[PDB]
Amino acid sequence: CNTKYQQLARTAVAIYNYHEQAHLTFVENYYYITLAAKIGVVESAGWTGVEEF
Amino acid sequence: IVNVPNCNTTKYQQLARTAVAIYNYHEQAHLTFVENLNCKEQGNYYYITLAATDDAGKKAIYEAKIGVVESAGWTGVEEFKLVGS
Amino acid sequence: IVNVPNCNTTKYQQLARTAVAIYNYHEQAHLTFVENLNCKEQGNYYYITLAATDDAGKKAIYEAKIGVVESAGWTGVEEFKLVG
Amino acid sequence: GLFGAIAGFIENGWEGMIDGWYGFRHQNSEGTGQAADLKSTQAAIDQINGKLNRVIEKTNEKFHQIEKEFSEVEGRIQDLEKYVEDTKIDLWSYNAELLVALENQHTIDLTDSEMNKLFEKTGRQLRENAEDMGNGCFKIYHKCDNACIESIRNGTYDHDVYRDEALNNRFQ
Amino acid sequence: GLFGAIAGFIENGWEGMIDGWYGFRHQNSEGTGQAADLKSTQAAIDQINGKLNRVIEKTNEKFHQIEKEFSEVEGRIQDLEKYVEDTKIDLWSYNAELLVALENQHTIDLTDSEMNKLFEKTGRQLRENAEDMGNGCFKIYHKCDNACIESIRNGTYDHDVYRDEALNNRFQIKGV
Amino acid sequence: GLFGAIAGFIENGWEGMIDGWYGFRHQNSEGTGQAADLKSTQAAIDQINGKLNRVIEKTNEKFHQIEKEFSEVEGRIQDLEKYVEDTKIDLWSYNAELLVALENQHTIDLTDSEMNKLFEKTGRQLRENAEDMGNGCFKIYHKCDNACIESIRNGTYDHDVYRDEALNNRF
Amino acid sequence: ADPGATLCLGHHAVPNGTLVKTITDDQIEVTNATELVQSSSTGKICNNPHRILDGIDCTLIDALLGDPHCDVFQNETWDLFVERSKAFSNCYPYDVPDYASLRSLVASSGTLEFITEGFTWTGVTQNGGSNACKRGPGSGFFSRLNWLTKSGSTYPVLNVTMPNNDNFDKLYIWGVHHPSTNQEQTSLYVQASGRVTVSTRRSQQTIIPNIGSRPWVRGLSSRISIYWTIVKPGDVLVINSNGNLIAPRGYFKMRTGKSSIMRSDAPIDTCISECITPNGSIPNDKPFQNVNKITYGACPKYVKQNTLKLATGMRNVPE
Amino acid sequence: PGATLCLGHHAVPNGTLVKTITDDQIEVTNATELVQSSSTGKICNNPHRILDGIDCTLIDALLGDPHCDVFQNETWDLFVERSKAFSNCYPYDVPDYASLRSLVASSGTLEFITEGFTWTGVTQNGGSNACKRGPGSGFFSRLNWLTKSGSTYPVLNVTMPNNDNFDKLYIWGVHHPSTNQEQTSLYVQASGRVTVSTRRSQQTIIPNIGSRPWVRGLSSRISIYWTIVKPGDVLVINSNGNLIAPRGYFKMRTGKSSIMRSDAPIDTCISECITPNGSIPNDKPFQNVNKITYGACPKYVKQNTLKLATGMRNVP
Amino acid sequence: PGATLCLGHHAVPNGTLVKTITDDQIEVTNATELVQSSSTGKICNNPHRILDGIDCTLIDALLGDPHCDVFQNETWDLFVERSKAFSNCYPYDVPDYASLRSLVASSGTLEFITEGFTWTGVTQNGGSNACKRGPGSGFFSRLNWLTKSGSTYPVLNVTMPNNDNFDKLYIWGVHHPSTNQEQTSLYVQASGRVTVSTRRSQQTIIPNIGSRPWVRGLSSRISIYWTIVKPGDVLVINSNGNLIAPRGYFKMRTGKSSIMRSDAPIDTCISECITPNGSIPNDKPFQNVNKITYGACPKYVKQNTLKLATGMRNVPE
Ligand SMILES: *[C@@H]1O[C@H](CO)[C@@H](O[C@@H]2O[C@H](CO)[C@@H](O[C@@H]3O[C@H](CO)[C@@H](O)[C@H](O)[C@@H]3O)[C@H](O)[C@H]2NC(C)=O)[C@H](O)[C@H]1NC(C)=O
Ligand SMILES: *[C@@H]1O[C@H](CO)[C@@H](O[C@@H]2O[C@H](CO)[C@@H](O)[C@H](O)[C@H]2NC(C)=O)[C@H](O)[C@H]1NC(C)=O
Ligand SMILES: *[C@@H]1O[C@H](CO)[C@@H](O[C@@H]2O[C@H](CO)[C@@H](O)[C@H](O)[C@H]2NC(C)=O)[C@H](O)[C@H]1NC(C)=O
Ligand SMILES: *[C@@H]1O[C@H](CO)[C@@H](O[C@@H]2O[C@H](CO)[C@@H](O)[C@H](O)[C@H]2NC(C)=O)[C@H](O)[C@H]1NC(C)=O
Ligand SMILES: *[C@@H]1O[C@H](CO)[C@@H](O[C@@H]2O[C@H](CO)[C@@H](O)[C@H](O)[C@H]2NC(C)=O)[C@H](O)[C@H]1NC(C)=O
Ligand SMILES: *[C@@H]1O[C@H](CO)[C@@H](O[C@@H]2O[C@H](CO)[C@@H](O)[C@H](O)[C@H]2NC(C)=O)[C@H](O)[C@H]1NC(C)=O
Ligand SMILES: *[C@@H]1O[C@H](CO)[C@@H](O)[C@H](O)[C@H]1NC(C)=O
Ligand SMILES: *[C@@H]1O[C@H](CO)[C@@H](O)[C@H](O)[C@H]1NC(C)=O
Ligand SMILES: *[C@@H]1O[C@H](CO)[C@@H](O)[C@H](O)[C@H]1NC(C)=O
Ligand SMILES: *[C@@H]1O[C@H](CO)[C@@H](O)[C@H](O)[C@H]1NC(C)=O
Ligand SMILES: *[C@@H]1O[C@H](CO)[C@@H](O)[C@H](O)[C@H]1NC(C)=O
Ligand SMILES: *[C@@H]1O[C@H](CO)[C@@H](O)[C@H](O)[C@H]1NC(C)=O
Repeated sequence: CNTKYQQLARTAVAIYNYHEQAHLTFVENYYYITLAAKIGVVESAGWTGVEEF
Repeated sequence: IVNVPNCNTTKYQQLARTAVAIYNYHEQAHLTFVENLNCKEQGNYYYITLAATDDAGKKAIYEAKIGVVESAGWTGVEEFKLVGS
Repeated sequence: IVNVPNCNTTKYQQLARTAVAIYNYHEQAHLTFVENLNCKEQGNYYYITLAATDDAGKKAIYEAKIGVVESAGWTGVEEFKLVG
Repeated sequence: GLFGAIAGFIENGWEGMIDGWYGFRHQNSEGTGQAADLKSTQAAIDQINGKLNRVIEKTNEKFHQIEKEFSEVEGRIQDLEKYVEDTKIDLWSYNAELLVALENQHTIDLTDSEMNKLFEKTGRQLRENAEDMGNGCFKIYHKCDNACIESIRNGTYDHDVYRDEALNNRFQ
Repeated sequence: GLFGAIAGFIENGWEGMIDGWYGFRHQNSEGTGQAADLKSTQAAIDQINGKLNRVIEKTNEKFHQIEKEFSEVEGRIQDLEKYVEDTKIDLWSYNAELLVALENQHTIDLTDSEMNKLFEKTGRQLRENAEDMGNGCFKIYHKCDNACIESIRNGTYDHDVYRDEALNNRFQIKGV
Repeated sequence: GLFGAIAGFIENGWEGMIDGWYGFRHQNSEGTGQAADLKSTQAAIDQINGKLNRVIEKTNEKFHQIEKEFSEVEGRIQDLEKYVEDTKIDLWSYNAELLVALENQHTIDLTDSEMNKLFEKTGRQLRENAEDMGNGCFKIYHKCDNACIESIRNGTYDHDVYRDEALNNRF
Repeated sequence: ADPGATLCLGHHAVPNGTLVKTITDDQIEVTNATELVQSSSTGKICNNPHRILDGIDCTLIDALLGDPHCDVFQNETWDLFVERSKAFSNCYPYDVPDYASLRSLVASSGTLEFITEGFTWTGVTQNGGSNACKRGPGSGFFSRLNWLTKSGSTYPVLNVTMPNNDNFDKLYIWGVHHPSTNQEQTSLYVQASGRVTVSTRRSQQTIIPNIGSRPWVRGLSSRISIYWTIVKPGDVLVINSNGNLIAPRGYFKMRTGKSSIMRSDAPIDTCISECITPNGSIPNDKPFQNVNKITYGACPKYVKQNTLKLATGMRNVPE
Repeated sequence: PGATLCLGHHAVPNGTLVKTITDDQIEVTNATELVQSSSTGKICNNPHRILDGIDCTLIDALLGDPHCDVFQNETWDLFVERSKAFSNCYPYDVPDYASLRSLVASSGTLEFITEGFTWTGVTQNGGSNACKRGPGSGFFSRLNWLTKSGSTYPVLNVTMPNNDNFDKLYIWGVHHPSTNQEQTSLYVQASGRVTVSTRRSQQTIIPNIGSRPWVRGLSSRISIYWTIVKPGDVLVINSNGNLIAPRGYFKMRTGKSSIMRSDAPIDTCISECITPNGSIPNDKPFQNVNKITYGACPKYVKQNTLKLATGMRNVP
Repeated sequence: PGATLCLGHHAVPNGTLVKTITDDQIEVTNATELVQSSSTGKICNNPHRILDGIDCTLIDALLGDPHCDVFQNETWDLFVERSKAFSNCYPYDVPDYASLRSLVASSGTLEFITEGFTWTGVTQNGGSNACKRGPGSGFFSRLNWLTKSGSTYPVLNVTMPNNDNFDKLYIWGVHHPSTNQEQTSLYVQASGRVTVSTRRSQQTIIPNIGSRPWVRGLSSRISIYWTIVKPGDVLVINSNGNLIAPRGYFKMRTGKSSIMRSDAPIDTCISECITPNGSIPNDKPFQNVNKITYGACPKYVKQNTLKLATGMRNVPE
């Protein structure tokens, strides 16, 4: 469960560092990931977004 | 409790003058506004009863239905009917 | 009201000949129209039973469904099925 | 012209000279005569032919272009299509007008020059044996029969042969 | 110039000659004088007037055209509209520059030629009665009063009248 | 040329004259010689340099223009863009062709003119002391040493000094 | 013996020569020259012999539509329409897709001659006005447009036809209203989504209104989009709409000719001049001019040089 | 007792006036005309291949209007359009008509290659009595009118890749019904849609429903569009109603071809230059006949005459 | 006896042929070539600021294709587009591509100013594996992919005033999904709409749902549009779905910048005239290298040679 899954989490942390201007660092239709320091996919559209963090 | 509008206000007098002008334009008439008799606001519509004379000096009473839609800046005369003399 | 129609009127033969030509075009066949056997109007559609021969002179019987939408100027062959 | 010979100190042309553009008329003891000069005629003809061939040289071949007539009012793009073609036509019309005006001015001047060159060349042959009368003619101060006139026209006239005779007539 | 007269073997012009473009100055038994030549002046004036009238001939009248100033950025169509007008202006600017350069070169040469033509015509009148001094002047080797100078300027000078007198003066050499 | 000197009554040019465009060759009692004429050479050089500097004057600076090559078919607007550029190129190609043709005709004529002017100027110096042989040379009818030739080439030759000697030899 | 005589040939000269350009010389002195480039202007536009129409506060499009403060331009004609930079709109906020083309074709037509036609608008309320477009102290609208809205509680499918039986072209100007809210849309036109289709035998245009907020212009977030249709002789105008139509009241007569439009702030004066520029009128005796690349009439050709002197005399060689 | 030798030049009794820098008119002995100002009034059919459209515009021959069938697979250097031409098929229009007419004219061919499109779930080969081919109904030969089959009109989604080494020109259309009843009768869906795309471009057209003027008995219309598919690219057509489908592609060429409007008759002669007034010789460098030309032509100028002096000044 | 004085003129053994009004070829002593007909094949890097696109088109650097990140806030006098350029982000098209390319090229800068847009009710910063930035998903750096937040996509109504003294260029987009469920999954509503407007203009785009060719995994597309906001005006964005929102504006300038297509390498030299074939000298007034040029350049002509005579007629013996 710490694979794919690691890229999804760091993608969420990087988008957070952009939106909130913070500087976190990753430690370890929807994906619900609990991480230490809510992701949607629509494969026909090629969309990936972090609805909640 | 009931709030009754003043039919001799600037807003209502202008609504009646506009109503007379639209009638004159549409019917190629020449009525002249004299005074408002009764007036009523309900939703997007004003209901005005006014007196108007023609070029012969004869006064008559007309009923106007005027719509106002603020977000469009629209004012339209939907009805202008002679009621009597 | 019983009506016995003439299925070989000019209108009906042209509707059938057009149907045979569309079929030949779409299926790369070469049927030749002979005569209409039965004909019926229902709504936007003509239902025609016709005889057609091939290049060997083999006659067969076909059922055609032809649509007409006059307001669009449209005429279409929706069905052309061999019966025997 | 710039050189003053044709329509200048030579009063007019010779309609009777039909075998050349420039030539000689003479009067001597044997009578009068006329002969065209070949070199000066050919030099003027070569320059005009070279100029003419340069102008009428086929150099324009176009195929698919823009439309130039229109049956409907369209506005902006049609305005530009018309303006582009109108601009082109005016620039080429100017080129064509200027070209013929320059070429014709030069053709008149070069043919005037060829007449003046032939005149200067003839007077240099005669040296002190003749005088320029100011109208394109030389007065020759010695006996000069037909063979002598021909020697001037074909460029073999030896002035020293007649110099003593000519100087005597000229100055006494 | 191409002919070597004006700004050539004629050293400079005459500011005092105000009634013509070309003319004569003389010195004879009756004094000195000055006279303009009409034919040569008119020939130069007619050629320049003809050239000038062709250049200033009103030949351009246009009405509705294309826009040439723009208040908003539009891209492709405006790029072409500006490029079309810039191309036109540069070609007409070139035409105007070349025209005046050719015309002016030719005007200087034709006025030089007219001076040279008048000089050559005068020397042909004088024949053996005069010599070319090399500066635009003729030394005339006989008595030549005002009427005689007038006959040169109006083209009636008969050289045979003075030839004997002139040849005698010309060929005086030293005797030993 | 229009004046008949170069490629005219002067039969050919002098490859041996390498220090000027026009000049004199002489033969007298002391031998032969050659000298270039400075004024006439400089007049031809100044006119050609002035004509040349006007022609090569850098006067064209353009930046953002229209596109002129296209990778897809578009029709109307592209037809016009190509027509505009093709029309421009043909008009400038015509301007360039006419310009060099007019300039070259004039360059040949002005250099011909300078040769004829120098010849006429020299004959006016000699006055009645010399005769035109018709081939660009003057026959001088008096003794004319090196100083005498030099006085012709620098324009101080006084014809009256030799006139009596020259008139006698001529006649 | 006698001294003889001396006869000298010469030419004139002046103390005030002029420098000119030639093929070989950048500057050489001749006795006289004339200027070939017109480079000055009085700064005023002459009102003869061309008919000048001063737009003052009005653009051509606003006088065409019938903006109330442009009423004075009704049925006007011109050879040159002059648009001032102080012009302003004071009616319903609008836009014209291909504004430049409409301004061009009307300017080239040279007239605002309007002919009212008897359109029949069955089932709708006509003559809608606005406090953003006052004519007099009260609400108003473009004089040449007709704001149609619901009558009672319905807005029917309008299907009107106007054939062209004349021998000239007709220009129809019409519009589509873009409301700001869905309530505004249904209050005026009942239907939740309008449609305007204007067609002839040779062309058709269909516009779907857009509902949404635009920036406020004179108190309003809604818009009117202006379109146009030309009907040739023998063709027919068909207007089809179930909402949001800003209807024409007639057609503008179409002409071909020499008319145009120009942007200028130069005042207009009582004088005669064939040539007009935004800087003002200029004489046309010289073949070239440096005043402005925008010109109208019999004008010198625009060039980049501010001076080009043509020699009119011989070389000037002072004593 | 001596001799006289006079130098002279010739003259003619029939001089010609020409223009110079200084003179508006001056007489020389000879001149030649530089402006071609006349024409035989006929278009020579050599050496250019002339294709006479007669009753057919280029677009109508492209689409396949029945009376334009004779132009199938035709080629040309110059297509000549007559003013008497007329359409006699389904009433249509072409947005950017001028561009499509231009690019086909410049291509110089109508070479059509039928492709095996599969239209699953729809009725093909719709025709019209407003477009008769023979005594019966018909349609544009290069277009395919698709309508409902049974009671459904599915989402059409076909693909055609371009594996050849040339460009393909696809002509297709959208049907605009006059009524909502007409729309649902033909295509079931209340609102159609046509999306045509490549890897490099996409077009989506929404049909328009409404009453238009009658043209040949019909108030409905077809709108024509076009798509070019480059080698290595692929055509995808997606629609849930109102698609007028292509039957194939037109082969595209580059070259010297063009189109011209003219009513001049065509004749068996030789002429390199063509104008709407007819062919003109091209020996002169300028011409005053028409600003519209094709081939090796003199340049158009405003002057109707420009005489070039070919002789000296004439002084009789 | 006497003396002989001969006038003459020089000549050379090696003449040059030139054209005149009357002669097609005539020999003079000297001539100079007027048509520049050769190049070094290389584009000099002085004095014009050259910017090599390498793998990136100007539009790809504008939008912010990840492999074009190096061009952020770049400026140029001449942008050079290589024929090897490619896109490697979300598949897109630009209606009026040539105009956007032209106006950005003429502006000569990509200076981007992030502005504080507020997008309440939607989730931001959507990415794609067709547009990788590093290992993970990404998007155009200058565009903001907005999708539904929770279970709704509200109506977006944002404003941005232009209180500066320069023009602002806004680049935005519209997403075209390939299926109806793809449309509803991202934006809830069945049909989206983007309306971007100023006081001068309005642009409304309706998305187009349908299948396109497979490009980098995707059948969907994004259409790119632009809006300029003049000083004192205001931008208004209105959308109920499918909005690819901008993150700010590009500062607009006027000047001498442009763009050119060329595969010629950049070299360390000085030359004012640039052609796709390389830099060329400008000492001659005409050139025959390419009709496409930039800078102080000779004018293009069809002739590959035009000899201007610089000496008299050459008459050897
Ligand atoms: C979408 O957002 C825009 C911009 O925020 C909204 O437009 C703004 O609406 C307000 C009030 O509706 C306007 O305020 C008014 O301004 C005038 C003139 O300054 C003032 O006299 C009034 O008292 C009032 O304060 C504001 O000007 C206007 N701005 C723009 C750029 O349009 C719009 O209302 C929003 N959409 C919806 C549906 O709410
Ligand atoms: C022109 O040439 C003459 C002839 O050579 C020059 O006269 C001689 O000048 C030199 C000076 O270098 C003296 O030594 C000679 O005695 C002079 N000879 C005679 C006969 O005068 C004259 O100086 C030259 N003038 C100019 C201006 O160059
Ligand atoms: C008048 O001019 C024409 C042409 O300018 C002369 O005719 C040309 O003569 C040359 C001689 O080599 C031929 O090559 C051309 O083909 C001729 N052209 C034509 C149209 O005939 C003509 O000889 C001159 N003289 C007369 C009396 O016409
Ligand atoms: C809308 O108006 C048009 C008028 O143009 C109507 O078209 C006419 O229809 C009748 C029969 O319905 C024909 O006989 C006429 O020839 C048509 N006129 C033209 C000019 O084509 C149309 O029917 C109307 N539609 C509706 C729904 O009312
Ligand atoms: C060639 O044809 C064109 C048009 O087909 C002619 O130009 C027309 O001439 C008539 C009468 O002079 C005018 O009424 C038209 O306005 C002209 N049309 C255009 C577009 O200019 C032209 O005169 C013909 N020329 C020849 C030599 O036949
Ligand atoms: C519509 O048709 C296209 C082309 O036939 C389909 O696109 C293909 O989709 C598959 C996977 O779905 C890919 O592996 C292919 O590479 C695609 N080919 C092309 C040319 O794009 C598309 O899937 C179809 N759409 C629907 C909804 O069926
Ligand atoms: C020149 O003419 C003379 C006179 O008849 C003749 O004797 C001689 O042979 C001619 N020579 C040439 C070269 O023509
Ligand atoms: C020329 O001048 C002389 C002397 O003044 C005079 O007698 C004669 O009449 C004049 N002739 C003409 C034609 O002027
Ligand atoms: C010189 O030319 C000017 C034109 O610029 C003219 O006004 C003047 O009269 C002319 N003078 C002479 C003496 O020709
Ligand atoms: C004319 O007006 C333009 C634009 O205002 C200006 O640039 C130009 O200098 C003006 N020229 C003259 C001669 O007034
Ligand atoms: C001749 O031409 C060459 C090349 O154009 C040039 O370098 C030289 O200066 C010219 N003059 C001479 C005398 O060689
Ligand atoms: C310049 O490049 C073009 C192609 O872009 C080519 O056709 C032309 O011949 C080239 N010229 C030179 C001088 O290399």
